[PDB]
Amino acid sequence: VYSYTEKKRIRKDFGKRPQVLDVPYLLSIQLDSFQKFIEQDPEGQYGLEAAFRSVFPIQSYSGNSELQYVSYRLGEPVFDVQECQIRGVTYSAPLRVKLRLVIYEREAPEGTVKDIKEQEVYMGEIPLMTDNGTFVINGTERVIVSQLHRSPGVFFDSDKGKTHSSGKVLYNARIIPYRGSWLDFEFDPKDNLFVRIDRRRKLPATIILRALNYTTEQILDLFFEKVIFEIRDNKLQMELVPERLRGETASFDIEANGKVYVEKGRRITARHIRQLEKDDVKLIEVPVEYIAGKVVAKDYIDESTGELICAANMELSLDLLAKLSQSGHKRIETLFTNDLDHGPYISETLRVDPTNDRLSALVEIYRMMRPGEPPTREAAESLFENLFFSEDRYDLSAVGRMKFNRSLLREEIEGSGILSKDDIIDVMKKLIDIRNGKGEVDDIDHLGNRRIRSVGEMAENQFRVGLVRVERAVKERLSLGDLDTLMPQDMINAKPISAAVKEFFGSSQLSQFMDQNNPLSEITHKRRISALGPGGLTRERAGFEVRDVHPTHYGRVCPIETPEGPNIGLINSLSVYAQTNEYGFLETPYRKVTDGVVTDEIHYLSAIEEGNYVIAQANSNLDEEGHFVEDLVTCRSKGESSLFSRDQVDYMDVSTQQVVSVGASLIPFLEHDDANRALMGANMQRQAVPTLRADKPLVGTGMERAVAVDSGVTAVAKRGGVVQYVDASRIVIKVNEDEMYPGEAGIDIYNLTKYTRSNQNTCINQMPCVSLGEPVERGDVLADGPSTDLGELALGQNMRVAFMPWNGYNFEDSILVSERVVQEDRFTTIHIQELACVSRDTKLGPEEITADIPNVGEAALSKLDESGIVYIGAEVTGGDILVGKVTPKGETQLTPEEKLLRAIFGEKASDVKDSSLRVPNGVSGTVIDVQVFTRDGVEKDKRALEIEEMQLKQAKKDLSEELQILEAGLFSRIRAVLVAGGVEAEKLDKLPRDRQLEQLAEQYDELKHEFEKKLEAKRRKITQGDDLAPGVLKIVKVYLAVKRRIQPGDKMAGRHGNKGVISKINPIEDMPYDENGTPVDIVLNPLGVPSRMNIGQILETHLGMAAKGIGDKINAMLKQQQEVAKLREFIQRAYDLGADVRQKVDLSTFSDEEVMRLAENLRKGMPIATPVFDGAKEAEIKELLKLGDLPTSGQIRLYDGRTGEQFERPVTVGYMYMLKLNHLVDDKMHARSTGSYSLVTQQPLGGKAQFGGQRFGEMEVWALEAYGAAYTLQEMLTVKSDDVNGRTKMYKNIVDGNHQMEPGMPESFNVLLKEIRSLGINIELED
Amino acid sequence: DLRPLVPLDGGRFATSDLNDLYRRVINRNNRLKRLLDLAAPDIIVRNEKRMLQEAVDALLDNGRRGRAITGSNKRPLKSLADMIKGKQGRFRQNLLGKRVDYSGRSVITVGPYLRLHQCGLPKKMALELFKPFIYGKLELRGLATTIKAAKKMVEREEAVVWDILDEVIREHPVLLNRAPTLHRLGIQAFEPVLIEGKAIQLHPLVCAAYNADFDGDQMAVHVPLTLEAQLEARALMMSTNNILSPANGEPIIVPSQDVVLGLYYMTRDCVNAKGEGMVLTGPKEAERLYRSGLASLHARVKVRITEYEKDANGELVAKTSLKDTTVGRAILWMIVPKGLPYSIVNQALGKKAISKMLNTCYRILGLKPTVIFADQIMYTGFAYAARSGASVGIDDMVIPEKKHEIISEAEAEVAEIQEQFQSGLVTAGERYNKVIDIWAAANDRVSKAMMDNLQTETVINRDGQEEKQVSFNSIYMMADSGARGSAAQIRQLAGMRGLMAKPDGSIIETPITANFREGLNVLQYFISTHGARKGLADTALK
Amino acid sequence: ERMGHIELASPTAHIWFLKSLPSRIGLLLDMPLRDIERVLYFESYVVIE
Amino acid sequence: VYQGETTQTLQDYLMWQVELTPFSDTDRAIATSIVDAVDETGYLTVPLEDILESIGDEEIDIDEVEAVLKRIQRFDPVG
DNA sequence: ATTGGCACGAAA
DNA sequence: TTTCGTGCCAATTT
Ligand SMILES: [Mg+2]
Repeated sequence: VYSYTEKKRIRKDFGKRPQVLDVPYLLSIQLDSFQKFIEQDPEGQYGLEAAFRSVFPIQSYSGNSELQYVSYRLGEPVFDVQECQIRGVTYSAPLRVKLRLVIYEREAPEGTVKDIKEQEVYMGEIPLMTDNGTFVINGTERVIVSQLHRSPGVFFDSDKGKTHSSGKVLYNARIIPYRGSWLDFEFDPKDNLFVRIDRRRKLPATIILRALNYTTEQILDLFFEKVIFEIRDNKLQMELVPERLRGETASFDIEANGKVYVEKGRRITARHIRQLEKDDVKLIEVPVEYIAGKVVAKDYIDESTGELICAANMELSLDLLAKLSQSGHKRIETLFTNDLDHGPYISETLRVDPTNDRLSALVEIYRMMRPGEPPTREAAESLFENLFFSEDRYDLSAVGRMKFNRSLLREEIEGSGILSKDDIIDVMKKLIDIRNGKGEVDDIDHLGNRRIRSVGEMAENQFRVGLVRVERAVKERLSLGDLDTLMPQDMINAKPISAAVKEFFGSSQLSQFMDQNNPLSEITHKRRISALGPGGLTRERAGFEVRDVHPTHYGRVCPIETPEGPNIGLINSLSVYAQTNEYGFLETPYRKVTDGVVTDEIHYLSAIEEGNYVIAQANSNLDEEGHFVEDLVTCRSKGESSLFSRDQVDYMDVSTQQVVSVGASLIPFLEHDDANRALMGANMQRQAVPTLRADKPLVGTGMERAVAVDSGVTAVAKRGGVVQYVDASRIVIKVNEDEMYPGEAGIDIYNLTKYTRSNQNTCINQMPCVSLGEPVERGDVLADGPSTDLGELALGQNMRVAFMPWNGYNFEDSILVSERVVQEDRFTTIHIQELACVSRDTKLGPEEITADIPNVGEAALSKLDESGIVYIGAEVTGGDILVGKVTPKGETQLTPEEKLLRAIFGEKASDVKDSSLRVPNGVSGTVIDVQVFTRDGVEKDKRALEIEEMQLKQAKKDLSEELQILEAGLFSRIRAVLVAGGVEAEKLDKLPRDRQLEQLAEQYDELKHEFEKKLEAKRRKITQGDDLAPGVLKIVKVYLAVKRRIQPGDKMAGRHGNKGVISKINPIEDMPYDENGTPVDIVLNPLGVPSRMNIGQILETHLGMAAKGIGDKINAMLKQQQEVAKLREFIQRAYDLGADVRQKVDLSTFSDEEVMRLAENLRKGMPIATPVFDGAKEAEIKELLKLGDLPTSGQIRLYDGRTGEQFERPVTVGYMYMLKLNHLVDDKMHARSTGSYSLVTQQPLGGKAQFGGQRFGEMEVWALEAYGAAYTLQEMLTVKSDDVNGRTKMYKNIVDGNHQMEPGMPESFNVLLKEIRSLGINIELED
Repeated sequence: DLRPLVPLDGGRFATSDLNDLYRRVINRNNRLKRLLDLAAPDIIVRNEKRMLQEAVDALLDNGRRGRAITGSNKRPLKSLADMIKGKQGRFRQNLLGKRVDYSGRSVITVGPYLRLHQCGLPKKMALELFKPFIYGKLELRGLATTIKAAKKMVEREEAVVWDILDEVIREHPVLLNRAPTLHRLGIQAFEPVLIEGKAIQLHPLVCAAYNADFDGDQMAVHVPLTLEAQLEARALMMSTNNILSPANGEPIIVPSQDVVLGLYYMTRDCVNAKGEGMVLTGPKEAERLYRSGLASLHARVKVRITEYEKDANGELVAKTSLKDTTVGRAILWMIVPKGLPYSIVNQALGKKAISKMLNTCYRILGLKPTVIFADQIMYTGFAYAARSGASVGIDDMVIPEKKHEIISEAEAEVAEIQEQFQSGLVTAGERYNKVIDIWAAANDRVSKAMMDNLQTETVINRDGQEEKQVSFNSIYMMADSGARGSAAQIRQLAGMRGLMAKPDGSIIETPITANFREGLNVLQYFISTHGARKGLADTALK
Repeated sequence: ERMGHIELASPTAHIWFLKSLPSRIGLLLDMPLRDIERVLYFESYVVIE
Repeated sequence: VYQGETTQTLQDYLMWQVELTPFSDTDRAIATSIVDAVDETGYLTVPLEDILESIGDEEIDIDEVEAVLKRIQRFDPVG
């Protein structure tokens, strides 16, 4: 079963693996993101609701009044997308927010409700996203690129011994919130823990602990295990735990129960620990020397003196031990600090830490944060509270909290947005555990640690940024007491919010003009992922590791589509099936394997979830029931690939094209190409320019239709029906009665875009592809946009190509092109340019656009109309006047000479200047469109009235069509009611259509009134004036269209990274030809094939030759009229070819007309689809060649066109898809003799827009110095660039035939001298 | 005039950064003067003096001390120090380098017909570049009586101005430069030839010095003005003067690609070719036989060759003898100058052989014969490479028949080692090393089998027997002649790709066993991307 | 090529001879740079005689 | 940073044509004086006696100034 | 990010 | 009272 559009031309598919998941909508990442930002949410997150609730309620310091938020609404846009693009305005909607102000009373419990006033206010304009995922800011479409950034949370890393000279690793941890300040913990080579706030001066790690109201004993209890010393009247008898002594050397005599398990000088082994556990040895006698370094845990005070014998966290000595023993003490607490497992870091950090209280830590924190000011207790407390524990300054978002809890191995996912003591304690404990040796550091390049941020989230953030400033203004203005009269409308101003929104949508780094070379360019731009921008990386500080391909990129980021240069590895493209989580993490689909059979249920797994399973590769053979055949399946388990058993497989890939992007999936035979050439081809494929006629690839992958349809370049039927009207500019479809809404005339009108300018000065034009009266269905293609052929992507042309050297004209990527290609206009392109003329208001009267330019002659005004504007369709060149404008010059005194001039030549010539718009030199074309914008209140000229009439005609036509259909229906009802009475057989026919019946007449009158109202509304919308600018009266825009042909110097390319420049246009009789006299179109050098290793082009050439042979057979059968039976038999043979393909084409369900139409569409070659990793084999290509009566090897004999003799070896001849890139020599060639100079440096300007010169940089100076050409360098330095007298003297001497120069002094040296003197330094030349 | 204002549309003049700094300094100075005259309290005059000091510091060097003051869009203002220093400062932007007049640029194409000292210049560029010369020449011969008359004649592009341009560009070198200019060979002098179109034609033999290829490269052209500049271009920067590398003394005019392929093809022998076994009077008879279709270019024959050798006093003495050679070698002998022996061409000529021949010609005879020899070599190589009809097909990548057995044996060995590790006899590192060594040995065996199968072919003898000769495979001929491709690339084309490395550097144990004629699956292609992107990133960043 | 001049109401230190790491003023007077800056920006006094 | 561009006025065009005209030193000085006293509309704003005084040499008559002026008047634009 | 000079703090 | 180490600042990156 094929759709109507697809049934016209079916592309043979060589794929063999069945499809289980369809390719999703390629622009979901933009539409869903913006819908989340725009749509109403019952919950308090995901959009404008979250921003409003994170700021409101806004309450004053006095607390007697506050602002309450209720709801918001988006109004209808004033102009549509087409209207916005035509006028040059923003497609946006107004925001109406219903605020409410309450008044509280005094001397009463809580707040008594004195009054409540609720009002709806205007908060500005929010730009809206179109159906194609774009924004119209100023008559231009724009794209916001998604950003790949670092996820919030806690991350543990280290330095690989580079910081220290001894190669010691210093682990560290970092806490990054979504909005707030960072928190760092780090180590030192002396193994002391330290803390850092907002990347500032290092502080001890116990400062924050003391600031969190913790004593030394509590800290030691948190970070250490207590050891109990029991003074059993002799030598501090110890309760021993066997596991404490693992990996330790005994420094004393260990004996128990009369048995010496461990002697002096003997280390404790595992067997000794086992024996101690078996005997449960507890009581151990130790000498006093064993406690020469043990550290007491808590504080012990003598009961007699009552003073502090020893402070907490201090080693005990013999004198201290004697003092505590003579003080009647029996229980002591110490810390276990073995040097292998439980490293003593916190104790040393406490020793280094000077503070021993809760206030001095706050004072030190305040001093470190704000130097050069006396400390204050309240200020320090406020700063500490606001750093991490205030909801208004610190926010750990839901994704941040989830990542924090997952890193800390907690269970709860939800939580608070602010830090707590327990979180910091757990972070410290995890860092200490990592230092000890039980833990692993995190990988920053892992896709589970990198997050995706789209347009909606950025818009929400900017809206909140504006809203907090609005709240600050409200708080400032709410101090004054005027609650009895003021309204919320005047309490707030929408200027900051609108300014922030427009600045984000217009001047952000991630907001760019959409790439509009072809639909593939737009698709790639809308699916682009960038690591740069506000909050991301910089290309000069990135490094090698962030630019590499990570295993987690598998199925989420394309590994062979990235720019080559400074931005390599930083700009990425989304995969075909890749999605994003609710937290913004990339996930990819898989098929679940249950009980050894691959099911059809699809699970989307993220990077974290992926690593826990064994996933089989897509290229794995199965059975008709779904069993793996090979017992060692290749699978990826933990970031590495290896062989597994059949029963160890958990998941499988859903397709063979899920690892590449849209651009990389359009390259046939991709698996036969090297990765670098594949990348080059992918980059080159999206800069091809559309030609006059589209041509399908004839060798494809099957993704052309998805790209063509998902891109909004084509016209797609919204509802099914029949083509009522077809025209080159409009299509009218009569909707089926089963899809029509009640009380509506069912018609769909599609107005096609005709010869409009794109962002790259190319042509956008739509052509109908349906006939009058044919049926259509929902989703069918009605018109083809640029680079589209019957709903398929068509970026280039099919060219007959041979691989052989030809007299050095294909030397080093040069391309030889036949003259027939030029004669057939196969690579001719249309380019459209716009020019603008602005008439403003001056002090000496206003500037006038007029036909009376007194100084110029009669001929120069021949192409201007009565209003002073060039005619539509005029051929113009450099220097021609497009719009005539005069600037008034005013003087109220008339000298006798001026009076004589006025008398002789008229007063109009005087007091007037010339400021007309003229075509720049080197520019030619045809005037195709003129648009006039006039300020409101200014009289319109004749041209604007004609344009308005033209605009009104189309609206009248559409309204008349709908109204006449409705009138026909109503008159049918009138006749049905009337003939039920007097059965006037011929009276009704003879009488006009004027003619319960009163109700129908009233309905007719109401319908006419409603359509008159609609027409009046459309007329008012058309007649509406423009608000241009302060002091601007009128604007006139003129569009020029030109056609560029192919010529030497133009850049051509294929789809496999084989680019080149045309070197010669060869006459037809000189090209190589075969036995039938058919010449080739393009000759390519074979020497570029083996070194580049891009073999896919040879296979593409062979398959294109086979397809062209099949098409030639079909065309030959068509030329001599044969019955449909033989045609359909041959077509069935062609479609049934292949080794167990997944495509079944049954022509028995086709009618004779359909078969003939298919044969007509197949007479120029049968299109073929080969997936990127499920394509055609060589045997199938050879079989298809045999079906077309062509040699199996794909090589034929050629003859020289100049001599007629045969080439000594067979040559590979076939068909390849070639592209014309947007690098035209017409835009490259530039030359200059003399021109304008800078005012300051007096040097020639740069660029081709001005008549600029080429820069002679330092390296060229070095090259000249290495030759010893002093005079050439001197004339480069002085008489060519910045010696004012030298230039004139050299020019005069050259005109006089004297090739000599006077060097002189450069002016830039004088400028440098003046600039240095302006610094107060006396620099001068002497002698 | 060194700090001008910005005149824009609508009459707005705005301001510059230096002007803003001066205005701030002047305002502070005037306020301080007034306060000092009014005898203000010291608490205010101290603050005013501090603000004046800060304003002066910002004017002299903004941002050096404290926080730099910003403009309308929160960007720091440019001070005098910013003008003086930096890559955007005076020294590196206007004094050590600058833009010049009489210059142009455009895309480059290949001119195979050009001589070594010639370049192809579009006449539209040349009309603009040599405009004052055209004015002078028009005034010189009475065509124009005033400068404006010549100006209008050039503007109209009359028929005679093209003859004037052709006369004035007769002997006037132009300088061609390609960026980046890494050494002094990046700028060279050429004699222009007026051509149609908009692209500059470049001699192939000078493409190696420029490091240029014809896939979008652009070049700049400069015109010398004075007699000294023209003579320096002709005597120092001319291409014919640059034949040895100043870095090491090696030649820089080495032929490559098509010329090498053609010369290699023509100077080869076949066991049983048409016309084999006949005796020829000389190279002219060999060429006459070849052009008539009576003898093969590879046929082994006997030719009467006369060769000259330099005597003790420096004179040439000739000797004539019969030589066993081929038709193509005899045809090529008509190009070699008289001072070289016949043994320099009686072999298969690769890249190294052609380089040796050119170096011998330069060492024995001199510079001008070397240039003539290089031009003739390029012409003959192009002509015979075109005539040979060398192509590339899928059947040229011949896969050895024993690849599958080698792969199966390697898989069996690694399976046995994995089972033994499962039995616990060895550790992980030893097993990893054993697997790596086994796969390396398998790859070496596959490469050897592929090269053995590719490099030879079987031919029928004159009597009817069998002989083994060097293969005429197009890929093998391209790789063996030194034109394009090396052994590793051919191995990747027709044998297993081998072991791949992770981005850190560790080698993945399981290799890619498929070549490029066969398809790679998703996993192997994904594995190769690590090395591909690592190499590309290193190239971009260094 | 014509320059002008401004008469400062009070003396002002040149920043090049102050904030360059080998501070010329500080090395000449043999004083730390911090004290020099504190005196210059009206944060502390210094005794002349 | 902004610097601007050098624009060619009527006097710049006239001096460019003067420099490419075979004048003598005295004739070139007279031509410079004449081109100096030309307004925006292309008319001479001073009598030739003022130009002769501005020359400052006592060996030049009004006839040489007349000849130089007639030569200048045939420049572009004519008149 | 990386390197080198300079002021500062702890130790012989 | 000298001497080496550690933290800070300024320079650089087609
Ligand atoms: Mg290149």
